[PDB]
Amino acid sequence: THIKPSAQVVWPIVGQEILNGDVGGGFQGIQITSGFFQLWRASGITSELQLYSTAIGGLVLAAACFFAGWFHYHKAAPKLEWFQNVESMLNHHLAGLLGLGSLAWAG
Amino acid sequence: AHVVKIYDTCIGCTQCVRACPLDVLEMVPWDGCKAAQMASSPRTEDCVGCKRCETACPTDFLSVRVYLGNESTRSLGLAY
Amino acid sequence: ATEGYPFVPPDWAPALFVPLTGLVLPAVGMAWAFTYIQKER
Amino acid sequence: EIGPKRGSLVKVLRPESYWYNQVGKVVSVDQSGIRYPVVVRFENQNYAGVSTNNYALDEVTDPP
Amino acid sequence: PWKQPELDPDTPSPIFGGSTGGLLRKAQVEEFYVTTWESPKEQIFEMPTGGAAIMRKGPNLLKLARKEHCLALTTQLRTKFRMSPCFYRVYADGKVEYLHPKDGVYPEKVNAGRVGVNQNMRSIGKNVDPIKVKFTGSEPFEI
Amino acid sequence: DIAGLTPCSESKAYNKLERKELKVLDKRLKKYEPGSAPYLALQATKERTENRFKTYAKQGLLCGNDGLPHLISDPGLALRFNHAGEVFIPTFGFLYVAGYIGHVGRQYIILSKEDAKPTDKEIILDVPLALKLAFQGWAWPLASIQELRNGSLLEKDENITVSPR
Amino acid sequence: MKDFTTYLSTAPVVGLGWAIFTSGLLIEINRFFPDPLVFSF
Amino acid sequence: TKLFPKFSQGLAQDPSTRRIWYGLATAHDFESHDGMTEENLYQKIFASHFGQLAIIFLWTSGNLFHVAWQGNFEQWVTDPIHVRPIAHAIWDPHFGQPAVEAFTRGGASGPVNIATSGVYQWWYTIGLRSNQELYVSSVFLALVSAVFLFAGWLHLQPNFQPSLSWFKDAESRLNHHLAGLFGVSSLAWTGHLVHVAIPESRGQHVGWDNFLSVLPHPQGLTPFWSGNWAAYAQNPDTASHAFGTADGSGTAILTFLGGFHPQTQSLWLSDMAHHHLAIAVLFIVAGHMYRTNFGIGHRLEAILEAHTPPAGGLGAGHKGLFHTVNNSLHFQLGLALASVGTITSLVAQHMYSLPPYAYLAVDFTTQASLYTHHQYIAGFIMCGAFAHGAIFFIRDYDPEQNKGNVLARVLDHKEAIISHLSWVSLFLGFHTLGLYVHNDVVQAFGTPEKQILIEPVFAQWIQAAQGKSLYGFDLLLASSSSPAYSAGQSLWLPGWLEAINNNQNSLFLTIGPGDFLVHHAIALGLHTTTLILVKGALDARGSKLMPDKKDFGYSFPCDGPGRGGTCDISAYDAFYLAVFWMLNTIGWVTFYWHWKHLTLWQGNVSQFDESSTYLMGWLRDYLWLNSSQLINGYNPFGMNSLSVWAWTFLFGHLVYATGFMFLISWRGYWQELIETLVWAHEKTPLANLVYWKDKPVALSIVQARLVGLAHFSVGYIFTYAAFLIASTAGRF
Ligand code: CLA
Ligand code: CLA
Ligand code: CLA
Ligand code: CLA
Ligand code: CLA
Ligand code: CLA
Ligand SMILES: CC1=C(/C=C/C(C)=C/C=C/C(C)=C/C=C/C=C(C)/C=C/C=C(C)/C=C/C2=C(C)CCCC2(C)C)C(C)(C)CCC1
Ligand code: SF4
Ligand code: SF4
Repeated sequence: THIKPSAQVVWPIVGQEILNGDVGGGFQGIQITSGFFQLWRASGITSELQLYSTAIGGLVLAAACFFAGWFHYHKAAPKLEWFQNVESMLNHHLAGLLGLGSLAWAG
Repeated sequence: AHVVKIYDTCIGCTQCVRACPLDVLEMVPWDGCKAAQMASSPRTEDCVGCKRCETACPTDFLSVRVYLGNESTRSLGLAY
Repeated sequence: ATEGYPFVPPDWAPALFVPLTGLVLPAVGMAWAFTYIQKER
Repeated sequence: EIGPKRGSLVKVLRPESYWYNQVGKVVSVDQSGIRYPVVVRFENQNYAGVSTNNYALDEVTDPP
Repeated sequence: PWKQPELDPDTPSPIFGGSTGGLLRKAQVEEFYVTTWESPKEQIFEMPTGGAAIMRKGPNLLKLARKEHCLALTTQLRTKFRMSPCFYRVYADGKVEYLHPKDGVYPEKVNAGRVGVNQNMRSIGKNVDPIKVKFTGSEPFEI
Repeated sequence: DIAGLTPCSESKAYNKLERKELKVLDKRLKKYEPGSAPYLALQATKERTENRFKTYAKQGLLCGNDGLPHLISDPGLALRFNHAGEVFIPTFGFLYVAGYIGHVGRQYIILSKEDAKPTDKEIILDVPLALKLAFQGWAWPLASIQELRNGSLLEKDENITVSPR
Repeated sequence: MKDFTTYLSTAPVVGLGWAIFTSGLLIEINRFFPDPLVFSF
Repeated sequence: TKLFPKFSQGLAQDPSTRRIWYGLATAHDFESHDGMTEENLYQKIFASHFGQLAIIFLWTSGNLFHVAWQGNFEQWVTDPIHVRPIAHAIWDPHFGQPAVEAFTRGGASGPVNIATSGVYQWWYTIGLRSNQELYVSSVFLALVSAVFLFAGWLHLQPNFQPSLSWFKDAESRLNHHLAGLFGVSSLAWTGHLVHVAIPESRGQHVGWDNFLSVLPHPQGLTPFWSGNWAAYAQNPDTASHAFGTADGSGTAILTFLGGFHPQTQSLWLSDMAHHHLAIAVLFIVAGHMYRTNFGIGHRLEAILEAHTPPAGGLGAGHKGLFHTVNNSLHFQLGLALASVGTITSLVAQHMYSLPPYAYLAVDFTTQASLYTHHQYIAGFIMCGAFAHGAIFFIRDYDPEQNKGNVLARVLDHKEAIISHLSWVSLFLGFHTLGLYVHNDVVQAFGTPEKQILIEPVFAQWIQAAQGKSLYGFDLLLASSSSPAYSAGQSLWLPGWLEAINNNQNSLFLTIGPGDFLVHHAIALGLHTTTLILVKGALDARGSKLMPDKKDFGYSFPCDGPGRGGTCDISAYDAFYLAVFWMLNTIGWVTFYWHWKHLTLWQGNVSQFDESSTYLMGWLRDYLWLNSSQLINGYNPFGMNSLSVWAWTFLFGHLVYATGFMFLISWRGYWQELIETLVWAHEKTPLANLVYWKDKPVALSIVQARLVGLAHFSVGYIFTYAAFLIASTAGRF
């Protein structure tokens, strides 16, 4: 209630030291507006170590997704009938994606 | 209506008459080109001035020229 | 009057002249122009 | 026979042409006596996108 | 063509529902256009002003408000089913005009039977300046 | 003391602006402990501000009625009075680089136009030749002068596309 | 490497290499030297 | 077939709504009218010029009548510094009870409108004192307007219609207009000044009853017939002189003191008296130059053909140009509009610095409105000059008539001129925006000393050359040893130096780096507008994209989507895009004038000096600080006198927004929307009985550009006029 959120720190290169505003808590930087501190307080997150672990896991999953795109195009590309299975796509993205994510977040 | 004129630079590619969706242009025999064809515009009063023939014209400059002015009930593309 | 002979208009003239040129003269203008445009030869 | 040599570079002096005061390569010259028998090809396209055009005998000269 | 054909009111029409795109009051006070084609079977075509309709096996009749609609339908039919159709023009007083195949061989051909019209033997850009034709009533390209 | 402008060293408004900046910078110093990284950054900012205010003074700089330094643009007036460093030498400093860029671009344009299908060289650059011209453009004015003199810089209008008016 | 270095000589050699070089160059002049106004060497 | 476009039979055959708009738009384009010759065209232009003269005289007669009727001219005469001018009374039946109560300004009874046109100061300076004289002026100007009406009708009947060659008589026209329209007209004006205004400023009423009984100078024309012209400049008005009474006055009719009146802050009456007398004499002398029926004189064709420099400097020189200017009416129109716009700019730049009317400088809002009005008028007139020059180039330019002359040679290297204009415009804009953004982001970082403040040494050097001793440049006219100061040291130097060394007036204000930066912005706007207008004029008849532009008329929409796309390819669209740049440029010059003068009047010139450098300071201290009183015209708490200006402000915003409506969207989507509306009207009950006679058709592309430009311009003008007069009238 007294310390403004801040998650972007500018460099002291040219006149930007005035942009590192006194957001409180012995810290200076850009007062952020995305509400990420509120989200990281909703999901139980205490230290910056857990944020570091989340960042590393996100980078790993991003590399996995890029490798998945490369594989699913260049290496093993699905046929047209695979994409035309609309019922399977709807079932797997209703029960699987949305429902499994909702259950995992509830847990 | 509008004025559509065809100059002697035409070489008879007979594609300006395909690009015109109003049957304004026609192909007549000629002797000034290798293809022995020349664009002619008998139904000039039916033209709206869409300049599709000028787009389809390959000669530089354009053999078929369309000049705007004196709009009518057929040159304005009016169905009402 | 002391040389009011370059005739001074009355102090009630706006009440007659403003609606005359705001309501009647535009009406005559629209009617005359609309008769002009829709005239076949 | 009546025009420039095939494959020789010529200069176009037609004012309304896109290639006025430009150099083009002759690809064919018609011998049937037509209005614009000289056919040339230009390395740069016009605004319409074409690269070839036809000119008369008096509209082509040897560039210096 | 060899003989100019007259349109027949007895030819049927393709099956189509009510479309708001179609004939207007201009079809009454002014001229309107009628397209005629012969089909070997029942096919589905898209109207230039509406949705999709099924043509009849044989002669067909379509009434369109503009000549551009008729030629768009003609080009669509020629590209799709090589129909080679023809369209007319019916005036308000009942006069029927023949427009598209005047020679019967389409504007793409020549037929060696049509004269040159609105053709300038001079080059484009060799026209005189507007000062030379000022106060004359004739444009430089109209010479 | 030209154009009614006092020197920056002997200007009261310049010192007023300096002490106002020092005051507003020291206002933020009271909210951090002296052994903190934001305190170190603010101290570095204050040191940079003091160094800038010191170096702008006694450097042939003038300011008038506002405390903000002014620049003298007329050459000659920047020569007899010590003001050439404002715009006189940096004009040639910019012009050298501008002619460098133009000359290396011109060299690449000529050396690419003499190659088969030369339109691809603009989207597909070559690095060795462009770097060779990049390190050969130091003497751009001499090359430009000699090319103007021999006539290869310009081209005959006869060979230039001209609007047909 | 031939196919890769043919791609690397397209748009990023002029859009990224020049941009990064000229930028970071100018950043380091503006960093190591303070903000100048008069060219007094 | 209709008959509303009687001038255009083809337009009357148009069955759509486009016929009305095109007939209104091509109303006075006589060169494109059906079946019209040159002589009838010239006679029609003569009658039209008579009509505009009658309209102008009727309008100024109405101004006199309304000021004499509902104004406070007598109260303004008694107290000019306190009593405000009144333009006309307000009779709006939609007004509320507070609205009537909030517009009885100037010590009036009913709702009145405060006059900022400057006619009160002008009429007080020229000797008009009572509303009786203004009434007589109004009725006389109405009479001469009727005379011009009858004369315009007179030169349309047979045996009275002038021939074509009468209009083409150039030498006699120039002789007569320069001798009488300028010379003897200025002589009559300085005679009126000496007879009426000089005694009326010294408590001596001169009217029609007694001007033959009073004498303008105590010597009485003896100096004029003799040589002793210095008797007129013997006893001028002293410094402690009142413009209404004869307190400390003198008997002088022609004097050259210079400077300003110490009380009225305006130029001396004897100064402008000798000015108009000298101008009259010089113009009458210059009016006896060109060749007429007598054996002496100058021939314009001979001078044009003779001025061909040797060695082919200009090729054929000005050979063949006399027939080019005489035959082409658009050339003469463009030259006249160019000179008129340039001299309107000169009038705007010289009125505020040298006020010729008593107590005009005290009225700040009036001076601001006058400057803004005449500057926008000048910009529009210059845009019209370049547009009509383009019309000359495409319509009636004959290259074989003048081969190798200056015109054909300029058209030959038109690409070089356009490219160099593009270079200077691009360079000015690049570096001006670069320095503005640099200074603005430097001021953002809390270090305003790092901004680039290039001192305007050139213009300050010029000001010191004119006698301004503030900058310390001891040049000529500022040092006592210079010959320019010694020459005229006893003529007008003590007045001019006293007026130019006083910073309270607007004569040669002190200029800082922000002044120089906004001057460069002004030069950028002028250069870019010149670039686009020049490129449109030179490419009006031919281009590499379209060589046959001369065959398509001056105002045609496009050539189609072929050859890449040819939208806005005509010179008409070049003018249409140039009007935006003209509006932006005059907006820049008026922003500069208004902010500098507002900071001068409020006394904080340092605020403008330290705030005009960066654009954020410009915005905050001009468009935000000065708009506080404007938008408080009608609060929910209450309404004041500035309620009309806030409504006009939002009105101009709305009209500018409708200009955007016509400008962004283009015709072709509106045609389908209108077609759907046509189907809606044709296929509904109780409304298909009512049917249009003109077919509804969307606005043409040229028409779309015209209406978008028109809405944009009127909205621009109205919102800026509202803001300017509200910010200058809210405080003073
Ligand atoms: C053309 C210049 C001009 C303009 C813009 C105005 C503007 C105004 N006048 Mg004024 N007026 C003028 C000239 C003008 N006047 C002249 C010359 C006279 C003396 C004959 C008057 C006599 C007059 C009276 C008596 C009254 C106004 C009023 C008004 C206001 C309401 C508008 C109105 O009713 O029109 C005025 C309508 C009239 C019929 C009078 C004008 C007669 C015209 C000028 C003669 C016709 C000339 C020509 C054929 C048509 C002119 C159009 C032309 C400009 C294109 C408005 C502020 C009224 C008001 O409330 O005062 C503020 C009012 O009561 N006017
Ligand atoms: C001492 C020798 C001398 C000199 C210096 C001149 C000088 C001049 N004479 Mg000449 N003259 C001389 C002897 C001389 N004269 C003699 C002995 C005779 C015989 C009696 C003449 C007869 C003569 C005639 C008959 C004429 C001249 C003219 C001229 C002028 C133009 C010359 C020219 O070709 O245009 C200069 C050459 C050009 C190619 C013009 C280029 C202009 C560029 C393109 C414009 C650049 C615009 C630029 C953007 C502006 C930027 C400004 C910025 C604020 C934006 C020039 C001032 C002409 C004149 O009166 O014009 C004023 C003319 O008609 N002369
Ligand atoms: C306020 C808005 C605005 C601005 C800034 C411009 C700016 C410009 N217009 Mg204009 N224009 C505008 C509104 C505007 N226009 C409108 C509303 C119209 C009516 C349609 C026109 C009509 C118009 C015409 C008809 C013409 C221009 C021309 C020009 C140029 C004039 C040359 C100049 O001054 O130097 C340059 C001025 C600048 C402001 C430079 C802008 C570029 C800066 C440096 C940023 C560059 C990118 C930056 C480094 C960041 C990189 C990353 C980023 C790209 C993502 C310039 C590019 C003329 C032209 O282009 O010919 C030379 C021209 O003929 N304009
Ligand atoms: C229950 C099974 C399941 C799940 C969970 C998903 C999940 C997803 N699919 Mg789907 N899909 C499925 C089965 C499934 N799919 C089936 C059976 C078919 C064929 C009928 C398809 C066909 C299909 C198409 C055609 C497309 C998708 C896409 C997507 C993504 C949508 C983007 C989104 O909402 O952001 C949610 C994003 C995240 C949660 C980020 C994490 C993503 C992780 C790494 C994915 C893990 C789920 C995966 C099924 C695990 C097994 C893969 C295994 C081989 C390693 C999402 C990741 C879109 C896509 O390409 O994105 C990949 C897309 O266009 N799906
Ligand atoms: C290096 C190539 C090059 C050269 C020598 C020129 C030279 C010229 N141009 Mg051109 N220009 C170029 C590239 C170039 N231009 C590019 C890429 C563009 C597109 C953005 C333009 C757009 C342009 C316009 C719109 C105008 C000019 C104008 C001019 C003239 C004024 C000088 C100037 O600084 O203009 C200013 C030039 C610019 C603002 C363009 C800057 C773009 C960068 C710096 C070019 C990058 C090229 C690259 C570094 C070369 C590759 C190097 C090689 C080793 C690989 C001059 C004839 C003006 C004119 O006609 O005056 C006579 C004019 O109005 N130019
Ligand atoms: C005294 C100078 C003068 C003269 C004699 C002419 C005369 C002519 N010009 Mg020129 N012109 C002038 C000034 C002048 N104009 C100015 C100042 C401009 C710049 C704005 C132009 C721009 C211009 C262009 C671009 C063109 C002409 C054309 C014409 C011709 C017919 C125009 C006409 O009457 O249409 C009558 C027009 C109308 C009745 C429309 C009036 C709508 C106005 C202009 C918009 C005003 C905005 C708004 C609605 C005003 C009311 C505000 C509201 C709140 C009350 C004629 C040869 C045209 C031509 O030669 O044809 C090819 C042409 O293309 N001129
Ligand atoms: C398009 C065209 C046109 C138009 C144009 C224009 C519109 C222009 C304008 C122009 C302009 C607008 C110009 C201006 C100019 C100016 C000047 C040229 C000035 C000068 C000045 C001076 C020379 C001064 C001097 C002085 C004195 C006297 C005093 C003080 C000092 C001094 C020394 C400064 C025309 C019609 C022809 C036709 C063709 C085409
Ligand atoms: S498109 Fe042009 S060149 Fe081709 S056949 Fe038609 S008129 Fe001739
Ligand atoms: S403008 Fe259109 S309708 Fe007219 S002749 Fe050309 S292609 Fe046909």
